[PDB]
Amino acid sequence: SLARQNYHSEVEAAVNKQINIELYASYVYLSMSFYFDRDDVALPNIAKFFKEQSDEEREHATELMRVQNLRGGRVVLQDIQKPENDEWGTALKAFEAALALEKFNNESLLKLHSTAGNHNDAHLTDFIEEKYLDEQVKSINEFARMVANLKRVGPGVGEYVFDKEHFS
Amino acid sequence: SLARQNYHSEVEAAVNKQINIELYASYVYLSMSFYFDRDDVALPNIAKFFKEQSDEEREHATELMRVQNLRGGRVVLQDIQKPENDEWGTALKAFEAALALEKFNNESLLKLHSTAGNHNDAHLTDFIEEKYLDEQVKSINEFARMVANLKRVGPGVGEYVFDKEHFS
Amino acid sequence: SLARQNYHSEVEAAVNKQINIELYASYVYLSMSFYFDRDDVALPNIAKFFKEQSDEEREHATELMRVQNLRGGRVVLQDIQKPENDEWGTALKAFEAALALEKFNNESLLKLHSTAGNHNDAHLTDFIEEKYLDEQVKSINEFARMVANLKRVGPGVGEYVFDKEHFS
Amino acid sequence: SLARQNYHSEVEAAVNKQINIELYASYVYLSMSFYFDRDDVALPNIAKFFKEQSDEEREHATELMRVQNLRGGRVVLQDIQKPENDEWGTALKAFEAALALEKFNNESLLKLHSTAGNHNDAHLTDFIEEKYLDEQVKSINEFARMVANLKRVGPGVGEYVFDKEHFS
Amino acid sequence: SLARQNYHSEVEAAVNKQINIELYASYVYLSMSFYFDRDDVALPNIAKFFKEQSDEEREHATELMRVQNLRGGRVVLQDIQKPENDEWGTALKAFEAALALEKFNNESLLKLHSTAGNHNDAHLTDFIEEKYLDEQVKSINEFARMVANLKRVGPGVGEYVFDKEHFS
Amino acid sequence: SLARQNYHSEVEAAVNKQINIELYASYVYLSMSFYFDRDDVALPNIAKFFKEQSDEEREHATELMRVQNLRGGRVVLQDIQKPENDEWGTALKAFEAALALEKFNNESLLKLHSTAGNHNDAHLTDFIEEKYLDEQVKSINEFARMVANLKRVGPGVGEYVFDKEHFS
Amino acid sequence: SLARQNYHSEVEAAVNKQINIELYASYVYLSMSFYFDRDDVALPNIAKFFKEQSDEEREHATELMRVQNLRGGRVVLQDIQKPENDEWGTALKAFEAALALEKFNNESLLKLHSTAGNHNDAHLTDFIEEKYLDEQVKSINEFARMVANLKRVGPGVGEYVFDKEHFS
Ligand SMILES: [Fe+3]
Ligand SMILES: [Fe+3]
Ligand SMILES: [Fe+3]
Ligand SMILES: [Fe+3]
Ligand SMILES: [Fe+3]
Ligand SMILES: [Fe+3]
Ligand SMILES: [Fe+3]
Repeated sequence: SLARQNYHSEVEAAVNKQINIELYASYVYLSMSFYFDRDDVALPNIAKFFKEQSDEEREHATELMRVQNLRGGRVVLQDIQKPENDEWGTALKAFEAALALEKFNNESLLKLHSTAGNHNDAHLTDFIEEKYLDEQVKSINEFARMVANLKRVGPGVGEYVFDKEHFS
Repeated sequence: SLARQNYHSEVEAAVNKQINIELYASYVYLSMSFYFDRDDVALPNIAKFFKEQSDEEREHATELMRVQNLRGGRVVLQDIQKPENDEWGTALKAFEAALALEKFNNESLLKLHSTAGNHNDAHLTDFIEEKYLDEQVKSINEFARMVANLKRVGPGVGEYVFDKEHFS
Repeated sequence: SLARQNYHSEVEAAVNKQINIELYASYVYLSMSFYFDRDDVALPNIAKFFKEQSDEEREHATELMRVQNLRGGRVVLQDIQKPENDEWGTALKAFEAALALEKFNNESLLKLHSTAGNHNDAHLTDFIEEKYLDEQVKSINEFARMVANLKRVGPGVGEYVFDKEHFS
Repeated sequence: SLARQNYHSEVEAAVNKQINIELYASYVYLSMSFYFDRDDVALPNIAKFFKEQSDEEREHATELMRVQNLRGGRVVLQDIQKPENDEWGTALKAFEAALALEKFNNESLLKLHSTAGNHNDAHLTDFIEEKYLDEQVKSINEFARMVANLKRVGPGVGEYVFDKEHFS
Repeated sequence: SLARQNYHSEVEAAVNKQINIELYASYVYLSMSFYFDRDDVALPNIAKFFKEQSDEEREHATELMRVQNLRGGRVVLQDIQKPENDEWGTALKAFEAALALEKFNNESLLKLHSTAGNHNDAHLTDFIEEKYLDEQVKSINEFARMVANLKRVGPGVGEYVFDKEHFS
Repeated sequence: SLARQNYHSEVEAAVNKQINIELYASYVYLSMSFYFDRDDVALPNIAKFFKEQSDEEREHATELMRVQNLRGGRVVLQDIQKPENDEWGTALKAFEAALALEKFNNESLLKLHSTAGNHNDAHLTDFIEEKYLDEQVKSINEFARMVANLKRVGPGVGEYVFDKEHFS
Repeated sequence: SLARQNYHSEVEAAVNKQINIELYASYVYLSMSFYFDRDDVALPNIAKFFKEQSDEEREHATELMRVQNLRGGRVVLQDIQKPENDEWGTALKAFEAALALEKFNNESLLKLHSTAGNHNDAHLTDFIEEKYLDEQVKSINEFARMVANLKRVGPGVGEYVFDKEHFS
């Protein structure tokens, strides 16, 4: 790359790893979406929410692919591992699994941020802070609040009311 | 003050005391707001309501600071004491505490009104009646009605439904 | 599923296989997009086109996930295999690879259609015909015409002119 | 908190300390506002300006209360100390006191930022930089320029002209 | 300065150095603009682009002059050195020279950023990150992509087509 | 140049000299602008005015670069010398220095005009008359009138009133 | 003429000569236009451009007829000589011929201007400067740039691309 400057080989590799983690998260949320779309689950606002989260994670991945090229690194893709489960249980259990995924995503981003800082990559630490770290804290908070509300409403009519009210 | 007329030193002091009581109430409602904003409480319409009540109490304080100057008294501020609790329990318990605060505010305003009347301050008794006493009766009634409804809906899904319906 | 009717296990499995093939095609086009986005390739209308094709293939996958649920089948996801290449060569070679992918997709869809027909699944043969087979013929034709034009314009200024004119 | 991640108890405590400092600054500016509102001071654009600054400092406090909750910390409020003065002297002396308050606020924010950095809290260092440090530099600069202009215009007609022109 | 706080003399000097580098870059792009405006070169969209880049570099300089004043440093200007060349050769050669200038500007900014960080200047590291480092990475990438396209189109009709298409 | 006609080498050289003088004037006004932007000077309408004057002088330079190319001459740039001062004293002293600069610019333009006339360059004498000599007379008149008004208003409140009123 | 004042017979004659030269140039461009309109040449944007240039030269002639009458001179017309060529070769050859015509027109205008100046005709020297000399310098520059671009693009596809792009 004619452009590459202050962009360490270790940071380039760490960006490729993070691209795969974001695509994995996109795939988990796609699975959760179509689980809540099942004819025997049928919580459509939850299903729609997880499809939107799947789309957001795919955009997290593509913006890292864009910055990889911007800095003169090379995008190297890996297999996207299928999610841990085919079925996600109650709304409460699924949102608990989503919270765990968001915290895993955050640990991964903080590791990437650390690697960038270790190599004095002021451009990429700022990029990760501005475009990833604040959104990730807001997402973890959102999922923690939804878990609190799913515990509050309980199973049955509460789950129905949550689906009808929480996303409108 | 070139303006001061029929404005008793005792009434001036009582207005300064009431300014501090209104600021204290503002601080209690700010505390209640951010308690309902907690990731493990997560009742956002209740949180928003208490922030609006905090703003209203701060306006109660500043309008008394304005009338203090209007009458040629001197504003003398005191420490704003922190609220009695850091945590406010169930929605029902928090609204019961808010009702008790509103009735305390009302007793304080009626005392101020009495002091003004004892000194034949027709301007300030009218000011307190028009701008404070009617609003305070309406606020106490509002909180009593919300306590009745929080008892009616009960804990769990009822608390969620109250948050989603009561403020829209 | 309370809904499932005239929907054979062999057809359900074939729909899950096709979902994976569509997600794979989405991943190939994402790879091609970011290759043409490289600072040493820099053909942005080609890059944008392949991102649009990536989005389209993901929609092909999610519409099969949707019809799986409509028929009372159960979505079962597999790993999304990384593409065969990290780098895709000239515009001509990349569009030739895309054409090969589209013909592979079409063979896969015709196999799924055959399996549906073997089980007298009149709903799913019509669904595949209406929503997949005509779009797939149009996509193969589009790619064949783009290959003809990339051969016509040749390398260098022709590739630049193709990028500037072909997607306007 | 189900959300809390990479958020040290020392940083949580430092955020609570800063919340109190912002509320204190809000109270100082409310005092200055009603001083310039006095019937024997009567500089209404200065009074309005300090009320706006009071409102801004309360927003500084509530945004730190919000980020405390976002990170899964727990808001702990303390008494809001009354300002050092009841009366604030000339416009020049009041704006000099305000400048000193702003520099105190800035030292406090840089201490909080240092504590966050010591614990590798990349989210909170970015939050403080983006939402606090640039605004604080601009506020100190604004107050320094207003002090320069209040020295330039001098007492009497200059103070009147400053009030009429500086906030238009 | 009544405002100056956490602003080291070494950082103040480094900001004055960067102001001169930005003005130098503005002058180089003004030279390149009027070279492409020559009656025997006559590539007017390239000329207009370099005039826009000259204007942008002057804005880079004036925003550093502004932050120098915001922090209570003192602007000290130096001679603006004339560019290395009076004539810039082919479009390809001129865009290669511009890419080298942008990478020089970036190394200079990263040095300024390092100096600020060495003095724990959280305000100025964030200012440089937010307003300089991402724009500088995007500019280097833009110039690298234009060099790739000028190699692709070749001399003669390709240069003409690039001028007519690349800036539209 | 295929275009060059009735364009003497002495006139071409004199245009290059005038381009440098205009860029020098631009740099002086940029210095004066950021001097009035200082936190201890803080006359923002004067600062804005000098920034506009800096922009105008840069346009004077670029229009001479344009006419150099129109006549088939060749732009040759020289170093832009830093201004005589880092600090410009009172508003009155700065405007007196600006007036001296404008009269210097005018003497320089009349010398260029004389050189053009000596070589019977009817095109360039008309160009200098139409685009430079009348605006230069109006600029000198503007600065003389501002000096008269800065003497009238005197130091202190007068300087503040001039800043607030003269550019509105 | 009751109007004639400071208008020498030599200047009147020189204006009649220049009217004929402008009409001649109009006829040359009409010829070039219909040459590019030929069924075996077929460059329609070049054809349209030369028709516009023919119209402009006729306007140059009629404005000199108008000023002849304004000054109380008498218009005396001569034969309009047919152009030097019936056919104008390549686009490059035609634009080189046009450039030579424009420089001839300019020599003629400067000789007219000299004659006017020799008779102290301040009105007519100003008229020629304002309405003829700057337009003529801009026209020569335009033709020189078009010759540079026609050399750049070369014969064949380049000539086609020039016709399609240069006049839109
Ligand atoms: Fe993510
Ligand atoms: Fe109240
Ligand atoms: Fe497909
Ligand atoms: Fe603050
Ligand atoms: Fe720059
Ligand atoms: Fe000038
Ligand atoms: Fe003419």
